[PDB]
Amino acid sequence: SMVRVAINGFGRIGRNFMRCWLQRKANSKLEIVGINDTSDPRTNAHLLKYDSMLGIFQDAEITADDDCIYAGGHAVKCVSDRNPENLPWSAWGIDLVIEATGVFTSREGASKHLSAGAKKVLITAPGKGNIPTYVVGVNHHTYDPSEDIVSNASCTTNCLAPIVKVLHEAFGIQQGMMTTTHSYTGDQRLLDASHRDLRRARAAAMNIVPTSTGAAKAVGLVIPELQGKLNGIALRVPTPNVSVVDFVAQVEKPTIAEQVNQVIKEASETTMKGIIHYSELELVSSDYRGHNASSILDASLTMVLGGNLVKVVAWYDNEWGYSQRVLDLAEHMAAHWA
Amino acid sequence: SMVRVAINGFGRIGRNFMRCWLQRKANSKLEIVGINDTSDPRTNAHLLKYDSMLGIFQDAEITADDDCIYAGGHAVKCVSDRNPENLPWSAWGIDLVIEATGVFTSREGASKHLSAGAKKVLITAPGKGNIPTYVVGVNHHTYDPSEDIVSNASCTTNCLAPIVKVLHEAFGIQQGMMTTTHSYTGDQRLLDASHRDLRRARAAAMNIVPTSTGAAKAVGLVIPELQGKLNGIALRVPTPNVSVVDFVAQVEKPTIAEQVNQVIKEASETTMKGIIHYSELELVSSDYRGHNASSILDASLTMVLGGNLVKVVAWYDNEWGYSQRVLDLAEHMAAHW
Amino acid sequence: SMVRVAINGFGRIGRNFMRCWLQRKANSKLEIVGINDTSDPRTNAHLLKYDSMLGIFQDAEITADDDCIYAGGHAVKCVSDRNPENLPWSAWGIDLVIEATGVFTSREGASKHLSAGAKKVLITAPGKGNIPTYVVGVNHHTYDPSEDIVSNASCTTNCLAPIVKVLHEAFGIQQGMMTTTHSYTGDQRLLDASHRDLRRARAAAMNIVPTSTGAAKAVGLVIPELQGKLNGIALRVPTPNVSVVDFVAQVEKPTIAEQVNQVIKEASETTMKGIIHYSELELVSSDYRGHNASSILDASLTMVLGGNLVKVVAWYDNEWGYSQRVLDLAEHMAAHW
Amino acid sequence: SMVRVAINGFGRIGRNFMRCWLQRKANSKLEIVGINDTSDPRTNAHLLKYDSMLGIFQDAEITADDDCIYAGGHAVKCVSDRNPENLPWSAWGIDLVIEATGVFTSREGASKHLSAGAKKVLITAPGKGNIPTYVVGVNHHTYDPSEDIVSNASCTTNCLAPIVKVLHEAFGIQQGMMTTTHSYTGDQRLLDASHRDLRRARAAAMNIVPTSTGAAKAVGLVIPELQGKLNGIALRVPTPNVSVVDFVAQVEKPTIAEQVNQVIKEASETTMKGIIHYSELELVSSDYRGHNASSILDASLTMVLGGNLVKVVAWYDNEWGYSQRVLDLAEHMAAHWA
Ligand SMILES: NC(=O)c1ccc[n+]([C@@H]2O[C@H](COP(=O)([O-])OP(=O)(O)OC[C@H]3O[C@@H](n4cnc5c(N)ncnc54)[C@H](O)[C@@H]3O)[C@@H](O)[C@H]2O)c1
Ligand SMILES: NC(=O)c1ccc[n+]([C@@H]2O[C@H](COP(=O)([O-])OP(=O)(O)OC[C@H]3O[C@@H](n4cnc5c(N)ncnc54)[C@H](O)[C@@H]3O)[C@@H](O)[C@H]2O)c1
Ligand SMILES: NC(=O)c1ccc[n+]([C@@H]2O[C@H](COP(=O)([O-])OP(=O)(O)OC[C@H]3O[C@@H](n4cnc5c(N)ncnc54)[C@H](O)[C@@H]3O)[C@@H](O)[C@H]2O)c1
Ligand SMILES: NC(=O)c1ccc[n+]([C@@H]2O[C@H](COP(=O)([O-])OP(=O)(O)OC[C@H]3O[C@@H](n4cnc5c(N)ncnc54)[C@H](O)[C@@H]3O)[C@@H](O)[C@H]2O)c1
Repeated sequence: SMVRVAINGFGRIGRNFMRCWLQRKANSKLEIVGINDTSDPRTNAHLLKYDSMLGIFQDAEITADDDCIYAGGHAVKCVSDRNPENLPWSAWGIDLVIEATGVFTSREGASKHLSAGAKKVLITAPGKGNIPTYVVGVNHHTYDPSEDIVSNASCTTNCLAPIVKVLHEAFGIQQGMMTTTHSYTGDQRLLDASHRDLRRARAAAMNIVPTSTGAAKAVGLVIPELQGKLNGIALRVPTPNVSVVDFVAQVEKPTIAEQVNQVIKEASETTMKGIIHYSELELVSSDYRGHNASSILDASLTMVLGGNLVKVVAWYDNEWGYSQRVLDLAEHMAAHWA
Repeated sequence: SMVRVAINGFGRIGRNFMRCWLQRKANSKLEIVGINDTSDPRTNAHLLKYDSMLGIFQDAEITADDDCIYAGGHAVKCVSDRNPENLPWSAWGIDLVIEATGVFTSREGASKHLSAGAKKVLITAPGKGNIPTYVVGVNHHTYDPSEDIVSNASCTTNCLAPIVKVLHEAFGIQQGMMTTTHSYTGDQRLLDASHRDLRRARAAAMNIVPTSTGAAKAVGLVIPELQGKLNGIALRVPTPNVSVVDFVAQVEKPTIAEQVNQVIKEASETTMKGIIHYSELELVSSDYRGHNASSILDASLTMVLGGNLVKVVAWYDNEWGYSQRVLDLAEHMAAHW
Repeated sequence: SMVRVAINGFGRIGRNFMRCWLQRKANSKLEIVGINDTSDPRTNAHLLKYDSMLGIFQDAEITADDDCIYAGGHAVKCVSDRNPENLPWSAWGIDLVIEATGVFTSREGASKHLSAGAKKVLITAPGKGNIPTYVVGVNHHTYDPSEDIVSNASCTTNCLAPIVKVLHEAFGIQQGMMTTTHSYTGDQRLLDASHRDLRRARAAAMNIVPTSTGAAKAVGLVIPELQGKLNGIALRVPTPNVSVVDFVAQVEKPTIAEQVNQVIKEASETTMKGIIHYSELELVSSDYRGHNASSILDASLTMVLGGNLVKVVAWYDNEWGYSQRVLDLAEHMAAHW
Repeated sequence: SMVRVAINGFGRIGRNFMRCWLQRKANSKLEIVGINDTSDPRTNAHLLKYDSMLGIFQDAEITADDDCIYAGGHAVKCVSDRNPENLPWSAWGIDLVIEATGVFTSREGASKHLSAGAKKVLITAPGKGNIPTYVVGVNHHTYDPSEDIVSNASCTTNCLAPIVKVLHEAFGIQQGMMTTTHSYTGDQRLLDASHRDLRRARAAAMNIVPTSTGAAKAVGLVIPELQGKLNGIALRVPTPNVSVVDFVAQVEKPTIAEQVNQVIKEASETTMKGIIHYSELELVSSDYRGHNASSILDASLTMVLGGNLVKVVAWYDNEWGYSQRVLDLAEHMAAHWA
């Protein structure tokens, strides 16, 4: 029967994950039964229903009272405690925690859910220290059922890794540089304010803001042959969702743009179906809102020089497309549960 | 003889105040000697110098070490403690604390700076409970030197009150409604997230966000005859700075637009000089960045119906113009200490 | 028996109207058979389908060739001529032209479609000179079948008029002031550039831009008792769609907020059903995208002072909601042809 | 004595060029004596003074009447005719026309100023057909005084070329890929509307909008050895000014990031002084508003992989920094006038 899931942190990814699940609920081995977050159920039900990015939730009615959120008559219990050791995970029979607060990404932090009584934790971010990292359609079939804490990597990693995997197998990637032009996120400031990163301190909707990203090194964890071969940066720009990666590879087998495109297109129809989408259309970021693929290759931006320098460009919905992946990873753990 | 000032909360208002003071430093009875804020001096020196709104600070070099910010060789001591009772105000000889955190606006909260040793507190926001409230050019000459905690009201109140005072004296305001179309502030969320106010919870740069404001009631505290006669709302919109108030008054003496304009123009040249500016130009918000006035009356938007229903519209730089007024209030307290 | 419609100007309103019609196509007495626009059918089919505001059109497939757009197998003929006298309206048997270019709003301009052979014109904007003006749910039942050129007013007028009509009938409006805080439109510039209006010349997504509006005077054309009693302004702000009107009325019968709210709620359930929606929710602009009502009253912002000064605030999707009303006006003309 | 200049097209670049000149007026061999534009002098004086990006012009008073704009008592004559053959260039003794309309970039278009009586034209954009192209600090000393029509290339080309020139000379560029994350410009639409380019048709302040750029191929015109070796794209994003280029080169001489940085820094102090600025600061786009350099290298984003794959990142103020270059090219033509 059902794997009982709790969401810790009812943020952009927490609530996108909940909306993904509510739309895939008839096929699922998961049942979302609890939420912990720093605010109350009435606030959270309001935000779950009224989303500036996704619009008004249509499929089912959403209400709340002092201790539950109700979404189509399914009652989701709510609690509010910043310290996960205190959570009622044993009492609610929680099997799997979706860890989406952004502050419990190390094994020591995420373990406190295990102390509270949960059996497994899926971190919706890169892990700190050695937490196994999975990207669906790249390495998720290597999942080991005895693992109690996993990571679903970052949005950028989920866009980049499948593309790198297709190219590496067809051409042999020797080295690779990435830049993601990425929507701002809640980690940045609305107006100039203190932050650990002096660039992220700056008014996010007024600026182009460079920042580091672990996505390119993290690709080497999910494609171990490429460990150390990729590097990259991010530019945060004044859009609220939808991001784009630009990837430039030095490859071994000499090629041209038409063949790079053909190889990706062929993978998008077969081995990476549902993960990579191949687009020949002349679209912009708003058109990819709500797209279910991890990466949408923009085929007419592909270019190659001298045989060996290859550039591809791919879109991703960093909230929604990532949340669909978290749900897929979760369903996969549910189907291989021990 | 210099009044020693500490800034508590080195945010948009705290740092705007500091820049205002650094530019008026030769005339001043204040000396900023300390800052308390939740982050460190290097971060704060970087933010003081590199401002998305004001630009790069030009006049003087700004550096920092582990415990000071240096702004043109003037050393400003820094500490970092969330609880103001712990602050070293007696040890630094602090006379006046500029309370700019947004979280110590009641008397009980602001009094903790007095417990820590400061002699007076100027809150950069409306006071909760009865804290005397001053708007420079409206009632600051009623300031009483024995008051230990005061409020400089909100940016919106500083824009609205002087205009109300001029109109009330010329025409007799019986009732009035305000809407401010206001730049977003740090109090709102960048992307939809939890907040006390369900509207402020929503992505600030993507939405028009209505929200309540006490600015219209607060005008009744600084013009006591109008207590209970005014009300209003705010609309937060996707600009980072510069705001506009739209005020509709029911007045006693019948009038027309040209006369309403003339009365405010006259006050802008005499009693409200430096507080109200009168503009006949067709300008937009970005042209008011850095403006020193509390209100800039946009004269061609003035309209009157039926003699008695009067609408005026006025701009304000909610960060800079307000901070100039905090500095003026502070210099006034300094002069009457 | 179908009324054959051509769209002149396939802009934001033209394409919103087309999408509105494609979704209400089974109930309709209209058939859209032609489009004239300054660009070509492939470009226009791409823009019809891929909309930054409405999203990707889902219901039906949309394709194009050199001379038609196809939307669910329905073929819409396309031509491209700036001068409406040259248009092939007799050759296409056009009954009704939806005039959405923004440049043929006088009778002389709109009459050129009649010269070209159309039998009637519905202008998607206020008329210049005396063109009969209709607001659905306020005066559309006064439409006279012999009129050959009509106006559906502006988005702001469609939001304001129904609320004014309800309030006037319950309390007696003596005078009223409006400000609309309005999304930018294609009429403004992306970056500072030449324009007839020096304010609209300025970068629209960086500024609050005041501008005049005839919406408040135009309410007097559709509620003739209020002619000359209303005035207002607009503030354009950096959102791409969804607008809000703030209306302050001086009324004859003394009242309070709860009663003003109740009267509008009651009208929203009966006489203004589908035209005014009454909302008690704490929502922001992006939540009103796609709303079908002409006005959405935001009930908790309602305030009253002194019995007689009443403020209400109402939302409108200026592209979609307005286009639903153009379609309703058109269906009404169709039913009375 | 003075070269008499007219500005055709009083747009973002036309008015930025005018403000650059008003601030460098005491040193100059140019005198701006006329403007042609599609609107009137009162509108244009208003826009010259009140700028959403540059702020209120401070140095001098600016007024207008029916036929002049006055800027500090200097009277600039104004006319308004879309067709440059009709312009009064002989009657005003115009030597040099700054062609900033964006619509007269071919030799046939720009020549009509010569028919009207001007002696030379400087196009503030890439030329169409063979118009000599100059980038100050890369090839402007090759200027030939007998040329009657020239191009000052694009903003992106002025940022990229000097950097490519420094790298090519130190490491030998074999191939190179560029992406510019670029502020929107007046060429894009405010809300979705018809455009020759289906991506630029889309609401510029709401979208990330890919688009082609000739900047990378144009580098091969100013550095002829690299002709055919560079390619690239642009992403337009919702900021109104300030842009960033990300350049990834395959080089011949193996290197590391510290040495790439050192070479650029050394050029910024010597041969490219005033053209390339080397920044070690953690800044964002708004901080580079008004910067006079063509390219500001963001040194801590530099990275190298495998010796031969080099990535650098540089900022530019696409309006102001480009306009300073146009003024420099003009002053250079003035000092070598025939
Ligand atoms: N584009 C994206 O937004 C994106 C994509 C992929 C991964 N991620 C990652 O997902 C995680 C969450 O990101 P987000 O964008 O939802 O941020 P967010 O700030 O919207 O969500 C964080 C939520 O957790 C709550 N929270 C914080 N501390 C808590 C605690 N101690 N206990 C309970 N709740 C707490 C916050 O109030 C908020 O509701 C981060 O790790 C982020 O790196 C984000
Ligand atoms: N337009 C405006 O921004 C504006 C105008 C007028 C008045 N105000 C008022 O000024 C005050 C601050 O506004 P802001 O816009 O500067 O906010 P902000 O968040 O930018 O500034 C608050 C600063 O204080 C710090 N802080 C928070 N808690 C603290 C504590 N316990 N101890 C020390 N520092 C702490 C924050 O880290 C930040 O540096 C508020 O009362 C606000 O309502 C703001
Ligand atoms: N919020 C709104 O957008 C809104 C709301 C209500 C009413 N309106 C009114 O609707 C009308 C159009 O507004 P819009 O926002 O759709 O503008 P828009 O610029 O998007 O649309 C105008 C369309 O007509 C085309 N056009 C221009 N001249 C033409 C000609 N001579 N012949 C054929 N086509 C021509 C343009 O190329 C464009 O496709 C205006 O009268 C406007 O005031 C707009
Ligand atoms: N970032 C930038 O803005 C940038 C940087 C480098 C180069 N450029 C290039 O500079 C040129 C102008 O760009 P811009 O951003 O100033 O655009 P813009 O639209 O602001 O300026 C064009 C000006 O010329 C006017 N105009 C158009 N046709 C005309 C005609 N036939 N006669 C007279 N005036 C006419 C327009 O009204 C406008 O004032 C373009 O060629 C552009 O590619 C732009």
